[PDB]
Amino acid sequence: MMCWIASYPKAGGHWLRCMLTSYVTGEPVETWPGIQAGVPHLEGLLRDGEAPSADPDEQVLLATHFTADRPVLRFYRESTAKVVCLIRNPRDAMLSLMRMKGIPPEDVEACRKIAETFIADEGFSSVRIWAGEGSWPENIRSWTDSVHESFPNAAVLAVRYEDLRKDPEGELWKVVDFLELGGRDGVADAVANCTLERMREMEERSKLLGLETTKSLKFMGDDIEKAYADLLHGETDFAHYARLYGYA
Amino acid sequence: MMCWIASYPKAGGHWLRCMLTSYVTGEPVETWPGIQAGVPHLEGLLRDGEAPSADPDEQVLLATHFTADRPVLRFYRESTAKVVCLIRNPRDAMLSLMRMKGIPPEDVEACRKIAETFIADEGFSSVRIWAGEGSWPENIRSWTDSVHESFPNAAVLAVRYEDLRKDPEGELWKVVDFLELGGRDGVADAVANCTLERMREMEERSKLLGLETTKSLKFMGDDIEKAYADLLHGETDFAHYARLYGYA
Ligand SMILES: Nc1ncnc2c1ncn2[C@@H]1O[C@H](COP(=O)(O)O)[C@@H](OP(=O)(O)O)[C@H]1O
Ligand SMILES: Nc1ncnc2c1ncn2[C@@H]1O[C@H](COP(=O)(O)O)[C@@H](OP(=O)(O)O)[C@H]1O
Repeated sequence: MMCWIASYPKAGGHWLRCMLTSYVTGEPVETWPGIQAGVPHLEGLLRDGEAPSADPDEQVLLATHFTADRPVLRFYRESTAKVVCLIRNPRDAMLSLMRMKGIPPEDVEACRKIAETFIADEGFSSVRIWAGEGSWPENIRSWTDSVHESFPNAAVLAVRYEDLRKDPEGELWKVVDFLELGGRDGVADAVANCTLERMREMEERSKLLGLETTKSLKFMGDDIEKAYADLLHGETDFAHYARLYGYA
Repeated sequence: MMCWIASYPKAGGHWLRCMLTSYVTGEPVETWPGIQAGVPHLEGLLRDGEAPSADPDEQVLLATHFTADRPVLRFYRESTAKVVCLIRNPRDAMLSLMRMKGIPPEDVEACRKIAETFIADEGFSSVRIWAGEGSWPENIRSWTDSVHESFPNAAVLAVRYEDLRKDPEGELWKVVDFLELGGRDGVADAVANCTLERMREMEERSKLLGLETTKSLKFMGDDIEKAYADLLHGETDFAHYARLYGYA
């Protein structure tokens, strides 16, 4: 059966794909593309026209930011067994885009714009970079409560970025355990292999070799703060999920 | 049954997708995304997780630069009925990349590099922009002589960019006819709707609306000319196909 590491953009997908990869190898991650090798990002494979077999006879780990109901995933309708659903504070993802796009904390105009757009979009829908990811809630809902509308044989484990941070080895082991990947000894090591430090290192090595790669809201605030809290406490699905996952 | 407009990159794919679209509508192409609507580029749909049904009961036009044997296309193995295979002078595609990437005819260093790479790659394989397209010959071979290795029920029509230029209405009608799309009256109009002029117009209108978008070898020459002719007359498959399609 087939398994998805599903995550909205910026939720820490690379990080967790890193750990899972190193846990399966038990060997560190020597090279940035090593991550795409271990837990392929679906979008990456489709870009070069790869597309893994529907119903493998042995367990397979894939990752994606697609919402769970994008047509392309329909090929995996019956074979999808399990889904780790990686979630992080929507406030932080928004801040994340900002660092991402360039933009120091100062250029308010720049950032105010992105934040207002984020807010009316309830997530990244207007951002050219990703596609078929939906709004934060759309995406999460799709991989969780309504997961069975796309993958009827599917069990799901939600994991919060924030929880992985507080305690990487406990949380990861929960994912390992869930995925039936093995022991717990591997977990300690695997965690270590993928550290802000390691990841930055592992990253720029490969960049240099010529290889393929990639606070809070006070500043800019007063009213961009007001618009957020107003959305973060509405009757919408964004607010629902922010409440449910302790971003409230 | 299902139909592919297959073309290496730079062979004039947009242009022909334009005409085919306007022939089916009989209405001009009002808007640049109108092209993706009429004859969707496969890669585009996969990027947002669309992916059209294997075996439609009614005829369907798709386009791609993938080589015909990329895994992803395997879903269309039995349903693929027909394949228009758009080809142009490999010399011109190389020149095309150059205009594409920026680069005025002068910056020899810039262009010499790209050309030498093109030559050792026999086409665009090292260029980040496209993926799973193969080298020129790899690609063409895959959609033509070996087409049945991927799509066993498939008939193919090759059409040269150069021929479409010399005579757009005759050549297009050949594609129309082949594809069993209808008359010949439509052809005259359709041709007109998509003209270097029209296409540039249709293009920048949409850019401005905030919409999604996109000689010979003497200069730089003497030796980059020698390297080319040497390849263009080798025992390789590139030279084979250059010979076969009158680029010889
Ligand atoms: N080894 C690691 N440990 C913890 N967090 C990491 C990490 N590697 C990357 N991250 C953070 O995870 C986010 C990447 O998101 P994704 O991989 O889902 O696109 C980034 O958020 P920030 O840029 O806000 O810190 C990144 O900094
Ligand atoms: N309406 C039209 N008629 C003829 N040629 C066109 C056209 N629109 C675009 N082209 C040419 O077709 C090529 C586009 O390639 P593709 O669409 O396969 O990527 C470009 O080659 P040049 O840039 O060398 O002229 C482009 O200029």
